[PDB]
Amino acid sequence: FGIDMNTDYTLEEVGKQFDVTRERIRQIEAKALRKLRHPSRSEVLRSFLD
Amino acid sequence: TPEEKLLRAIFGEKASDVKDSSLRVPNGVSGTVIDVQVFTRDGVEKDKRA
Amino acid sequence: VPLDGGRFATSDLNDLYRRVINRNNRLKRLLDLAAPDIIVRNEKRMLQEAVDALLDNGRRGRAITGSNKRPLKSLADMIKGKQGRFRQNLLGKRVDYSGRSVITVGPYLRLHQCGLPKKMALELFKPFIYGKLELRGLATTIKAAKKMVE
Amino acid sequence: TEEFDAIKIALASPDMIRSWSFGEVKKPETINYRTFKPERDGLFCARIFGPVKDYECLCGKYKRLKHRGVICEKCGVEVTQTKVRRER
Amino acid sequence: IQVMEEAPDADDLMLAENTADEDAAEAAAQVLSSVESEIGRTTDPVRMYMREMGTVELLTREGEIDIAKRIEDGINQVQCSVAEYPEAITYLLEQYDRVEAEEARLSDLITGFVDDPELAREKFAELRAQYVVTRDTIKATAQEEILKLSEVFKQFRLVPKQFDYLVNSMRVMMDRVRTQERLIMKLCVEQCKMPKKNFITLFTGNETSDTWFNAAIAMNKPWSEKLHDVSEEVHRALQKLQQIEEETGLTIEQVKDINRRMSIGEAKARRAKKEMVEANLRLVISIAKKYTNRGLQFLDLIQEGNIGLMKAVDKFEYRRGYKFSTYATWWIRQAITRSIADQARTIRIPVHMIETI
DNA sequence: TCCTCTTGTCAGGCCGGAATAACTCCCTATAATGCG
DNA sequence: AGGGAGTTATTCCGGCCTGACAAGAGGA
Ligand SMILES: [Zn+2]
Repeated sequence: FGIDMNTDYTLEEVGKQFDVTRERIRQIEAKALRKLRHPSRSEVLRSFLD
Repeated sequence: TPEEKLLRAIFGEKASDVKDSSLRVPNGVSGTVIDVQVFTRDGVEKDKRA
Repeated sequence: VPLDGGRFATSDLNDLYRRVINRNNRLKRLLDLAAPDIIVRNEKRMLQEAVDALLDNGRRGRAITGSNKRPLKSLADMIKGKQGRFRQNLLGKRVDYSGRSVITVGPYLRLHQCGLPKKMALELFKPFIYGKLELRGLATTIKAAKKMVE
Repeated sequence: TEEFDAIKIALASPDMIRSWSFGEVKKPETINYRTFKPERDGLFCARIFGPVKDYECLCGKYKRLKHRGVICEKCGVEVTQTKVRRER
Repeated sequence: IQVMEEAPDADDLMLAENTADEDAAEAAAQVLSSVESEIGRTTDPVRMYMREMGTVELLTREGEIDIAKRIEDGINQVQCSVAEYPEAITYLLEQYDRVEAEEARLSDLITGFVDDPELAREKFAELRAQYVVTRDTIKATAQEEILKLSEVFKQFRLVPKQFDYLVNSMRVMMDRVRTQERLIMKLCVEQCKMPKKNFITLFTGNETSDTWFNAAIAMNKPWSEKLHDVSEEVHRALQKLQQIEEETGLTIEQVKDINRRMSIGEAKARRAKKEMVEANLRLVISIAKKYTNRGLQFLDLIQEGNIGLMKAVDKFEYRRGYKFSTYATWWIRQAITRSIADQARTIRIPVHMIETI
């Protein structure tokens, strides 16, 4: 995404900047998303929903 | 803006394409609905209440 | 700007500019055609008319609008008002955080205070309320503070 | 915002008038009446005055904020804040 | 002052506004002069234009046919003048072949001759033959044969655009000739200090041969000796002019003849059209009165009518035997309608939609 | 046992023909002629 | 008094092309 930076880079370009460009990076994105689903981390944004 | 996209991803926030306009009662007015009238133009499909 | 319902509203400058540009373009074409002097001269008169109406309308034949009878408001008129600056001078720049209501006696008051209705104070001081509500943490974010005031 | 003083008044020379202006308005048209997008290069013109809607060009090629100084090759409108349309 | 309806009074306040209107009293002088001359202060453009048209009286019927003959005569004069230099038929045949070779279209070059595609093809065959024979026969006789080729070429009528393009190609070649000659005589008279009377005597007549060149250098003047400092440039311009006349080929006096006759013909035709338009301005305004109230100004309408009248005049044919006014009416009304339709609405609307509304 | 790496098929953006709008060249032939 | 033939632009349906998401198996 673009959080704190200009244009957002897609999977392949982000992997290039890590030099590891493959399914593992999207899987890392998905694991972060899933683990952040759990409340106490989400409660602040859970209420922050509108 | 990006962070909203992040939040939409996280919580599963399916964006509804329709804005709200409904006629709410003015501030500080309280009474009984005494009557209702409905004016539909010829052609359009009247609704149950009409 | 579009009025609701399809109808449009525009300032008179749009019309004045249209007239200026139209006469200018027609003069260009008349020049390219090598028309007789009389017609080019009439066109130069028309352009003078249009420009001088545009800058300050009212020192000539008062060029009215299409079918609306009131003289169109030119730049000079837009600047000059009563007194002069309409919005810069009286009156008078509407302001936020203001309220008004009917006055009542209230003898029990001390000399240096005044009775102010609750709901006016809530409306005025909304943002102060939000700040204090969030400082104590009673509300997670500003949206919940608004809901809590509602 | 500058901290200024001394406001100077003088007759505008033709080269200064050219200096402030960003483009020439050749046709008197205002808007397309069917699709209310502005006409080029009419009294209301996006390539001269500014983009109608924030950070999105006229023809709709560029809509991301990541583009801000690019000037769409089809429509010569730069992608920037709509507020600029109040000062050009 | 600003007195009210019928001069009331109260109100000790008229001196603040009396002071609020300044010492500088030119006005006093202005009013005095103006109201002491009784020159009609006709500010409204309507009146002044009304007078301007009022000056030109009504050019009756037979005057109109007269000026139509003069217009035709001017156009024919310029057409003959074009016929007379061997670089105009080259491009003709080039675009005729373009059309025939199928690199162009049969309706892009001609719109009917004067006294069928078969006939055009054969006349251009015989034109090619006569042209090539008269070019070979260049070495008196060649001038007479060029005259005869031009007399056969009179037959042709070119599409208006082509007539404009040919007058423009000949205009630009004459532009090169005139600019080269002017710059050569400028450099000479101004840098070589060439006395302008002897300039006339020796330089005038040819402007192409070196006889005046070598007589001036033989004239032993000190600027004549500097003449070599820029002899390369000057003599190169003289040579280039000579080559231009080698593709002209005839001489250096018939260029003069042709340009002067074209100017004369054009001026005649222009003056005749001028006559017609000022005579029919009243007609234009008469037709204008109908459309005044479609949210356009009066004078814009009369101007659109003037443009329509110019076009009508330019396209009018008297030989049809009908009066001019009736024919011009059609173009004046069409033009007025088109302009009112187009410049009327703020959000301009196509003309068919206006007609449907 | 838990965490990580692999093959494959759907989805969304893009280009070609088509079809409804617009803009210019044909517009014309009894005569009509100052007016706001 | 608006009739039009021809042309180009612009939206729209039909079809091509590259990212992205799912399910399982293998390694530390
Ligand atoms: Zn664009």
